Amino acid sequence: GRLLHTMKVDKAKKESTLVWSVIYLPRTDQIASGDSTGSIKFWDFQFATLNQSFKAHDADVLCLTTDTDNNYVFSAGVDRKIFQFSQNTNKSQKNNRWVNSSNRLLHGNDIRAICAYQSKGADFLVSGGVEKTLVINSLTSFSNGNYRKMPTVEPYSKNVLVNKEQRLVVSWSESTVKIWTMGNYKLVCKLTLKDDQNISTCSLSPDGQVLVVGRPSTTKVFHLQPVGNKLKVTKLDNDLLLRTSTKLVKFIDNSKIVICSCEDDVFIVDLPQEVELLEVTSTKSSIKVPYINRINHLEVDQNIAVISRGCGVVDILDL
Amino acid sequence: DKASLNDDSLHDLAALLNEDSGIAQRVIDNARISMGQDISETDMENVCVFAQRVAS
Amino acid sequence: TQDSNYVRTLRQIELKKLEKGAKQLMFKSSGNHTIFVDSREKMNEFTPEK
Amino acid sequence: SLAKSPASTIQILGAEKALFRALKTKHDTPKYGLLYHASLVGQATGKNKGK
Amino acid sequence: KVVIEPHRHAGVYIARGKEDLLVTKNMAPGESVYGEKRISVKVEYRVWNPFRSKLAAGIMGGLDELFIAPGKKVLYLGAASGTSVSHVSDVVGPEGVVYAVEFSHRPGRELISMAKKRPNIIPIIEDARHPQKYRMLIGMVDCVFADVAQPDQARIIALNSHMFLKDQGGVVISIKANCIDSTVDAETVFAREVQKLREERIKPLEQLTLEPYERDHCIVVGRYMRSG
Amino acid sequence: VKQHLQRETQLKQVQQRMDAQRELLKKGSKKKIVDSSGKISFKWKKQRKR
Amino acid sequence: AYVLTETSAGYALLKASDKIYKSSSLIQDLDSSDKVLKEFKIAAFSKFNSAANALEEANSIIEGKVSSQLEKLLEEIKKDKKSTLIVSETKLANAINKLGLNFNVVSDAVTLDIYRAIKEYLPELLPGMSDNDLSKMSLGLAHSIGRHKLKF
Amino acid sequence: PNPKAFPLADAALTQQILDVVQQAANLRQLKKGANEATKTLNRGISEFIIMAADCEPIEILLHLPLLCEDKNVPYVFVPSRVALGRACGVSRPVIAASITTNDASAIKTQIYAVKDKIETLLI
RNA sequence: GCGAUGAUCUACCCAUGGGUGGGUACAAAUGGCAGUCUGACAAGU
Repeated sequence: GRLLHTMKVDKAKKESTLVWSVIYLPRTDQIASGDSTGSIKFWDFQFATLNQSFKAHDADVLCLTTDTDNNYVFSAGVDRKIFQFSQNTNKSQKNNRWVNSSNRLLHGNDIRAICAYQSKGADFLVSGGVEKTLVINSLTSFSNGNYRKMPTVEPYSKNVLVNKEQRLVVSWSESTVKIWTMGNYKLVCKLTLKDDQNISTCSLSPDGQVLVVGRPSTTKVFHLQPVGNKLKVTKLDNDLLLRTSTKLVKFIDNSKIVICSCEDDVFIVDLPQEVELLEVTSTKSSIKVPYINRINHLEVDQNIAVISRGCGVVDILDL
Repeated sequence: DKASLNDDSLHDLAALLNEDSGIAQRVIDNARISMGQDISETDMENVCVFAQRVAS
Repeated sequence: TQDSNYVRTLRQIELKKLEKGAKQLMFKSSGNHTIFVDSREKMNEFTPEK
Repeated sequence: SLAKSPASTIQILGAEKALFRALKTKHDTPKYGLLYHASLVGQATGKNKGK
Repeated sequence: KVVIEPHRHAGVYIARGKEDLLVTKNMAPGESVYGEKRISVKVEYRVWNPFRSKLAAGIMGGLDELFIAPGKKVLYLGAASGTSVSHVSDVVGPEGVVYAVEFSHRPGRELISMAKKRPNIIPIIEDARHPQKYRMLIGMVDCVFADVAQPDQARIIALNSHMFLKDQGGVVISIKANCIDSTVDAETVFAREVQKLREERIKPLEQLTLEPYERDHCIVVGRYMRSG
Repeated sequence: VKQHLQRETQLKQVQQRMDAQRELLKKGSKKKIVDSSGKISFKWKKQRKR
Repeated sequence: AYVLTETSAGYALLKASDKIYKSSSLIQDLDSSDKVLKEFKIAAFSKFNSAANALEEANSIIEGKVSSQLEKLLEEIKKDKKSTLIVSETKLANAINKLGLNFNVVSDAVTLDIYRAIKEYLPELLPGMSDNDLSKMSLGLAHSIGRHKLKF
Repeated sequence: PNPKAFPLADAALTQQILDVVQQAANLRQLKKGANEATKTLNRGISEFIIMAADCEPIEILLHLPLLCEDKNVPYVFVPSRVALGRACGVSRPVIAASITTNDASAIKTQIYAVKDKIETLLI
């Protein structure tokens, strides 16, 4: 319960500097810091003092990361630059100095964090920021390794659907449900779902005029009626859909629907009909990761349904 | 002290003032539940000397 | 020095005789009182009298 | 309480009467109080007894 | 000459004489424990100082369901220097019992003397946050008060209430905003601690700002249902 | 009670100013400065009294 | 099954004809009643000895470890090689497992409601176990325990 | 190092204290020594209390925090009595000291900032 | 079936019941009066 060491970073005159990030280097007993003056400082922990002081770039560092050997330390700024600082070469570790070895920019907007992993399998650092994409780079050969830029949008969990019946499309974001009919293209509706407060996780409509929205907390159901260039909607109700969670929703018909819930529980309603399943054994990885043994995908034919769960396991359900 | 009191001491107080009044039983029960903090031996002896003084 | 002693003694007199006077005196409580309700209808229908 | 008090008091603690009289009429304070009979003072001599 | 009058809760009395004051009825009369004054009318009485006892300020601030009753068993966390615990002993009377708790020493000895004068007291001289060293001695409190500055007020209440507070029990806590936060507004801190207890199974019934008596404290009162 | 407290503060001020005068008397290397609103004050040269 | 409990009146162990499901059933049945006291009356009580010093050291070495009357009871508690036991402390659970009986006992699990209920109902076990109001005994014991914790 | 004083500052807060007390004594708004601090605390003029956590024995000022608790005044320890002496401006070890009240000082802002710090630690 | 060995004579209510007021001797108390001195130089050469 004591604070026994205090160091001050070199100050800026027109501002109030602040040290954005710190990190501990265990090979040679140091702590590294990245500070809004735009500096990277290497302090030796014992004796609580300064070995190295670099002006890295214009503006405030935000994150630091290291390899295991403490031979490479990578700084991630806000002015979009990644710096690689090196100590691996012999005389360099022998005298415990550091080197502003390399710098490089790849992000579009700016950087917010960096985290590195290394192993015989692979050796990469991960930079994530504001431009809604993550870049993966080589820890061993940062001046040589070629980047990868994994992009913003990933449709694994889709947030839009289309009904060829009356030839329209429906997209949803945070409590927002915008519809458009095509012919030119004209919007139809707009559903800020005033009630819920989460991102809508599974919403679907069948061939026709039914609609359902679902969240793992509560779910809701609607009926639509075309009133012309506009439509009107009504809020149908069932306590079961009010209370139960929904990983996945599908339509058998315009009256019958099926529901998959995070406890891997499936229900069917005709607008408490439940149907059995096949259990899964647990291994060491099954103990570790909880969600892998949870149902991953649900699909339905006119009658039959298929369930896929993380073990690659695939099963068939006849309602 | 408030501890070394038995039914023999009860009959001894009966030979003294009165047990038929029940006071012997009263004091033995209050001593069994006694809440006054027990004190130094030397205080017991000198205070006993004091009591002998006032009695004489 | 003697003047300081005199004055400070009077000041102590007045100070603690004040504190006695206060301790026997009483004030009036002016503190906020927010009530808990579990339903908006009960909120609306609330009356402290009832 | 007795340790709660400071030094000058434990000096003056006896002759509080003459102390307060001196204070309320601007004469000069007493000096011994109860610690007179302390053997140390009991061998001291005069101004030395005070010190 | 002096007029006695009872309060909304049992045992609390106001004297209307040359003055108006808050008072309780001594089981042990004529022995003012901490130099507090007194009054008789015949029978004895003993005054409260709200400026010295937080709970007193609450009494004047007005509280409906202050579950501390004469015929009742009440636990008292933050019993220091014996004042307010002596008062609550006196208000519960001979049939009521006050399970006082302290963990400093010097107030411990003072409380020892206070127990040496009063039977309804029962002192515990142990850790605030380690409720076992008194689980084995305390049984079925029905009402709990706590004035403690260890910012885990919600913990300590939750623990000792699960171990001790009988169902639908009464709970009341004093909170020092300047102690727990001292940066963000006391209203915010009060609300935050409210949902804290809310999660910790207290139904929060009311809270009093102790405004014109002490700086930046709230008394929170709630009940304890289907819990354990 | 009110005149208690106001007399109390008045005597506090009197005692404070009078101890300022005593200090003025005692010892050291004083300095007299007329602070901006027009009020006298005294500052002692940095000096450890033996 | 068996449950241990430690009182100023002594040392009481109650038989429970089986635990966890028992915990649930009891709480959703609200078994804070003397009817539940009959449902689980007692297995074996051990009255202490009326030596306030013995009880003082009993408390001290209970907050420390296992105590003398406790081994003099656990020597006879067992009926088979393993007999499930309910305890109210992690540390005492470990001590009991680490002493020389080597039988099964579960720690201070969610059975707070059960210890609470038996504490509430032992007033109705005053007619059963402790045929007197032990509040005065608790009073004297607590006085002594505070005095001895302090140097005093 | 002494396990008896509970609140003990670091090097940084020690520096801040010993500075404020230099300028205070330089104005003679500081009173020195344990007895005099005791007086002032009972006078109710004591702005706050510095103590020295290296006085042998420590009780001989350990008594004061009783008064401090009672009168709601801040109190802190610093770990070097010879430091506190040469700071306050005398020729001896000074186990304790207390800063007084005067709103006409040129040091009100410093004194409240520091007492904010000590309150922060104490609470 | 009288007496110099001594006659006579030294606050308010509710009709010989209760409630109010004052005056002396004794005790009580954590009631009061009523408040805990200053604060760096000194002695020898």
